[PDB]
Amino acid sequence: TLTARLYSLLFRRTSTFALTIAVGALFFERAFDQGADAIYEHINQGKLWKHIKHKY
Amino acid sequence: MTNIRKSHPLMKIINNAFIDLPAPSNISSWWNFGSLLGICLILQILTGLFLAMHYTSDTTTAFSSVTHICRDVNYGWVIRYLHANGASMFFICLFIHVGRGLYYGSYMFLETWNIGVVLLFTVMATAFMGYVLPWGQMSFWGATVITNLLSAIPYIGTDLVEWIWGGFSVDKATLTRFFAFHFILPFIITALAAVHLLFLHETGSNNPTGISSDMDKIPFHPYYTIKDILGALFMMLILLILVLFSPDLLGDPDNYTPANPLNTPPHIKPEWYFLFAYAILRSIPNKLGGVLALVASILILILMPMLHTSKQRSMMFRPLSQCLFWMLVADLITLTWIGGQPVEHPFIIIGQLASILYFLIILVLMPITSIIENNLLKW
Amino acid sequence: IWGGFSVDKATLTRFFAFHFILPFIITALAAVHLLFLHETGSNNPTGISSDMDK
Amino acid sequence: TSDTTTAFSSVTHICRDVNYGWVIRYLHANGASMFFICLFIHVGRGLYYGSYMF
Amino acid sequence: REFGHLTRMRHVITYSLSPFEQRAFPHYFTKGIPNVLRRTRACILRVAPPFVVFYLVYTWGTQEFEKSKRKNPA
Amino acid sequence: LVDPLTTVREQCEQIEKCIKARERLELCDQRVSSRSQTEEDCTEELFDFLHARDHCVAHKLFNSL
Amino acid sequence: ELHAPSYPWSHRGLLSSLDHTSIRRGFQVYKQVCSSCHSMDYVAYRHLVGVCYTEEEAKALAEEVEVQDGPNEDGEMFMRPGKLSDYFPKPYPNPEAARAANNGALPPDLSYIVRARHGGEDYVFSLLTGYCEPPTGVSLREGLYFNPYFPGQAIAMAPPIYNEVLEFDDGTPATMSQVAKDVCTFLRWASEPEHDHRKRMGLKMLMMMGLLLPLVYAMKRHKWSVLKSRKLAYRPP
Amino acid sequence: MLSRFLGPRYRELARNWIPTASMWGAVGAVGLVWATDWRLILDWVPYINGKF
Amino acid sequence: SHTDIRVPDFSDYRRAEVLDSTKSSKESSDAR
Amino acid sequence: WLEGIRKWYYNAAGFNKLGLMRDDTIYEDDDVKEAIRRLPENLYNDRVFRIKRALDLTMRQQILPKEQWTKYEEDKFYLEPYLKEVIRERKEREEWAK
Amino acid sequence: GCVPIANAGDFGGYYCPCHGSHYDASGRIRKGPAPLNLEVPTYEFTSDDLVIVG
Ligand code: HEM
Ligand code: HEM
Ligand code: HEM
Repeated sequence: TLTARLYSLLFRRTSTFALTIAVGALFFERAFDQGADAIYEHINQGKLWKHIKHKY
Repeated sequence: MTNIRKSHPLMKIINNAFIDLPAPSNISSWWNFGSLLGICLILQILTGLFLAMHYTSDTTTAFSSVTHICRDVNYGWVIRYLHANGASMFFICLFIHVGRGLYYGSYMFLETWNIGVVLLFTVMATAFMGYVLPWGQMSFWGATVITNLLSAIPYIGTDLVEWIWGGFSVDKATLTRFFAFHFILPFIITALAAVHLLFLHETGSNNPTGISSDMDKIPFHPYYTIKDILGALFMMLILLILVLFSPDLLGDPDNYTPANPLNTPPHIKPEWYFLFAYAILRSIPNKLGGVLALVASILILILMPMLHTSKQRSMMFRPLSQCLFWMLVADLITLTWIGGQPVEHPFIIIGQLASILYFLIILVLMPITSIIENNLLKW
Repeated sequence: IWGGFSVDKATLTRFFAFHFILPFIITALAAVHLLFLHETGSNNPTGISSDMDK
Repeated sequence: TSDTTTAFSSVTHICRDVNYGWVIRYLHANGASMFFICLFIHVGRGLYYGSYMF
Repeated sequence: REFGHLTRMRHVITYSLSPFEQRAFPHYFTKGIPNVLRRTRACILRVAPPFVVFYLVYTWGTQEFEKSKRKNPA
Repeated sequence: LVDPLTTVREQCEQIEKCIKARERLELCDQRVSSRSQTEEDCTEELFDFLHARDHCVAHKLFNSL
Repeated sequence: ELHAPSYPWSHRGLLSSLDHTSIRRGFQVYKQVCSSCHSMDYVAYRHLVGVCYTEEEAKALAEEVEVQDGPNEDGEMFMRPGKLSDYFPKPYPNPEAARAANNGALPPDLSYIVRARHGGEDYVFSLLTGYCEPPTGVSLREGLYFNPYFPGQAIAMAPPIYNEVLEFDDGTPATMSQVAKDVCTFLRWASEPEHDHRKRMGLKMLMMMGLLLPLVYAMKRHKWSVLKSRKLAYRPP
Repeated sequence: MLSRFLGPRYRELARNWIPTASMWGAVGAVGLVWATDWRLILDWVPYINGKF
Repeated sequence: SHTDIRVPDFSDYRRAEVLDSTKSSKESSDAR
Repeated sequence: WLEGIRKWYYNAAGFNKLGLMRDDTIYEDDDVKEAIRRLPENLYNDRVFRIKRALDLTMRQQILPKEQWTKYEEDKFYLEPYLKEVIRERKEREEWAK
Repeated sequence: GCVPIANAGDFGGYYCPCHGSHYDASGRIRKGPAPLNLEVPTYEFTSDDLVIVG
């Protein structure tokens, strides 16, 4: 299965487990911040400085 | 060959305290609040030290220094309100921790219970002196009322209050020495917590059944490190909900006003985690009797082992004493609510009945009810 | 470390904070120091083990 | 007080107005020098008698 | 107090499974919900009545206090 | 120029809580003015009327602002 | 005691930010109505950049004021145009001149007025919009004005806001309630200038907790399944 | 702590240690008076009261 | 009497990969 | 009547739901420790397994099935005479110490 | 801070204009919940000349 492959390739050794965690932390920070920011600026659309700055 | 975890002198101490420590296999979530307390302590030392990198204890700049921390220091509002709501979380965890000790008879561990009383007093002193530091209206006038309470002491009250002030009133010298004491005290608290754990590990933890668990001990590390981590994450969730969604829920707006010794606030209350005591002291008309009651309401924790009259240790198998315990918790809630209220009808008679009931429960009702339970079980 | 472009107010307040906290870390390190020392006891001026004359 | 407008003044206040404040101030100042004298002698002893073997 | 010298125990057998052989949330709802309800009935009359009394006392004190600040015709 | 708050206040004054409190207030106003020298004051009556009116107004005002 | 109602502010919601155009209109209200008698000691011009004004607009707003600047080569104090790093001008040299100008009352600093009041911007909105005639039986000294939301209901501030008290640059009618709402939004920002960042961090924290707490719970229960499925047998002689 | 310590041997122990206890109490009293320069009492000591 | 000792059935707690006694548990071990 | 009140309190105490006996729940002070040390081996082993089983039950936040609950008439006070003797010995030593 | 009319008074010597707590020569609250009159502190009262007050 997919999880068997993931374990055999990336999880079995602790060094490779840690490397997977580090690369995943980098890409997760990027994607999670992008998504959370988009949610926050959709909830508050038109209310923020960024939305209105282009008039001044 | 050796395992350096077991042979190395430092790692041996660490190993015996948190890795290979035999722990009861059945201690509940209520046994998490020890590890929360020590975490809160660390958080308070961490944010406070970072506050102390910008805060200044001169009365001409303290309130301004705090405004600067929250307005211009990078993430200084985070550190500030993390510190304030972490003091509130410290006291929540302390009250739950002492309530667990009461309910399960953990006070039968005499030395660690007595060290815990010392710790409660020292955390209270630290939080009290820290709250003066922003030098808001509540800071100033709460310091004023609580320090002038000590004048009730016979023959040396005024002399000792003036010595604590370093002057004729709460002023600059008081604020600077309160900053110094507030800085130093949490490290003494750390030492006392270490002594506390040293005394606890002599017997190990009590469990919810109140029965000795040596036949079912599990190693601390895999089980209670992960359980304490989960408890810490839940505590962090509550703390961050406070810090990020209602920063000012448990505080007072009048401390956003700089201290005015000419004008007093309409209401001068301690913080919430003092109100139960502030109610008790305010219930008694006599100044000194009120102070003695406000001190006995926390010294009475030293009496619990001598008040124990049950054949059983914990409250798990004693419905009547559970009833009294929950009445005690309700009376503490009503004392907190009363202490947040003005001294006027009807809160006065309510505070009086609650203050009487607190002592009547701990000192009288709980012992007699344990004896009745003893006879109901025919021993 | 400055908290700014030069040695100034930020540096002074943070130096007060670090100066307050550091001697307590030193106290803990001296306790660990003595813990390690007592594993062997003290050396002596001859440089010879003295367990027969403690 | 660690503000840059009051630090020098606060130390002057300690040495001129606080009761026995100059005693405490100069005790602290020369106790730091005594600390370093003792530290240098302590490390010199360690070097001379091979205490570093611990 | 260390493992290996805590008590004498005899004739007790324990059977355990590897965490990788079993699940971490088995019957979490089909069994957990009845257990929570059982644990709630077991204690509810020991815990709840004091807080009901506090609710009533708080409600009465607050409404009464606010009933004193009202003008009584006189 | 007309203000939203005026029309919102009138509409919310048409509320029966307001309608009852208004004549309670006008019976106080009829007493305190008849009696030549008293300590009352109709601030409590006005406070009831304003509490009702301003609850309704806080429900409806920001929609026109 | 007349407590303020709860108004449906744009920023009341848990993730709801401040409307920054209302913050800009509210700065215009403060800087044209309140500032003659109120100071904002802890808010500087630079603070308004990226919030409701561009750096050029805020530098011109700082240029509009004159601020005293420190001693010259000759040792005199001089007047210079304001700067971004300059804080908002103070209307009165000391509290005593403020009290002298306002019939004994010192008008408060408004940097924390929303935070330093129970009821916050709701209270400030109701105070600004709540000037009525004194009721029958209530008489106030001259220079005092009946306001049911002020403690004692006798306030030394005359009604500051009215219809068309100022003009708004984006063209809104400046009705009294509009002016009050704008200035109250600005005062909420002046008390808590981390509000929007605080709520964005709260959203991220709620997401991270909704991920980690199930995951740490699964970790705890994976390790504990050994104990929780354990079977015991007693086989005495 | 109620009557296990209530007996003839315990009253003998009390009497045996009463002079030592009273001497220690006098030691504490004198030390407290001297440490605090308690004029109330010290104004009576013949030569010591010269300090005041 | 030690031959009288049987491990109790753990089927209720087992992962679905290892509910069958007739199957190698290595074939799911990595996945598990 | 106290068959009622006592059996009611025994039910309400709920250590019977863990398979425990009354004497399984006594707080273990020094006198109780000596009482347990003097216990015959079979009684000691039964007590230890009952306590371990109840600890496991409360670790899982569980109670036994009702058919397995200690019935009140069958709660054996197995530790009472040992404790009584230990207490009597202590009282004798104290009556001597006087 | 609802400052009284110092040295005048509608009743006596001062009066609380913001509130109703007017003042007499003994600076007594005439009608209001202010927890006391103007505070009368520790002094050496023998004469307006000879008052150390503090
Ligand atoms: C500085 C604050 C404190 C810290 C950091 C602290 C820390 C701890 C820790 C980590 C434990 C072990 C885990 C647990 O059982 O919860 C513990 C147990 C205990 N603490 Fe505290 N504690 C503090 C304050 C107190 C207080 C105020 C009391 C009561 C007066 C107290 C009495 C106890 C008792 C009796 C136990 C043993 C409980 C048992 O095993 O049943 N402690 N403490
Ligand atoms: C025992 C742990 C501690 C507790 C319970 C505690 C409690 C408090 C409290 C309640 C406040 C007032 C917060 C507010 O403004 O509302 C405060 C302020 C402060 N504390 Fe602490 N504190 C602790 C540890 C520390 C330590 C160790 C330091 C220094 C290293 C420190 C430095 C400060 C500073 C600088 C302030 C003023 C800044 C501010 O008001 O936020 N604290 N403390
Ligand atoms: C915080 C400052 C320090 C304190 C309080 C401290 C304390 C002590 C004490 C009490 C002893 C035992 C008595 C003695 O032989 O002197 C000792 C021994 C020793 N210290 Fe230190 N020490 C400090 C700094 C140092 C330094 C800087 C070194 C050098 C790297 C050092 C290395 C040693 C050694 C090697 C010994 C054992 C000497 C022997 O037995 O021959 N210590 N220290």
